[PDB]
Amino acid sequence: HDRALAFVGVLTQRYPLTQNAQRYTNPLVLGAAFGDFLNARSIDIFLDRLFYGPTQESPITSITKFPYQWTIDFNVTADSVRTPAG
Amino acid sequence: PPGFLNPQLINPQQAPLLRAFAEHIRANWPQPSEFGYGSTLQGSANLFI
Repeated sequence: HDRALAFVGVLTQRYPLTQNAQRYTNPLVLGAAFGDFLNARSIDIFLDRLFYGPTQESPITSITKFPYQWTIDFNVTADSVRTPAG
Repeated sequence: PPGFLNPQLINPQQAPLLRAFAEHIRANWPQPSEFGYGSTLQGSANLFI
C-alpha cells in the first residue's frame, strides 16, 4: 500500500491526469517501470515512453524505436526486447 | 546518416544534444554565393561554372 501510493505520485507528478486520461499505457513499459520502482531503482528512462498509439503500432514495435540497452535488465534491439520474466 | 539528412528522426527527449546539433548545423552552415571577375574583353577559360 505504501509503494502503490508512492508510485502513483510519481506517475502523476509528470503527465497531469486531465491531459492524459485517454492515453493507453504500454503494458511492457509499465511492468518494467513498476518492477524497478519497488526494487528501489530509478525509473526515469521509462517514463518518457509510457504511452503508445495502439491504432498505429504494437506495444512491441513502439519500443523498438529505441534499439539500445535501456537498462541492465531491459535490452531492446531493432527487432526484439529481452527482459527477465516476472 | 538519414537522421543527419532529416533531424526529425531523432527524438528530442531521448537525444537532445544530437538533435540540437543537427538543427544547428542545418540552420547556420553558410550559403555559398558567386561573383564575377576578369574582363569581358578576354576568354573565360571556365569549364563548368
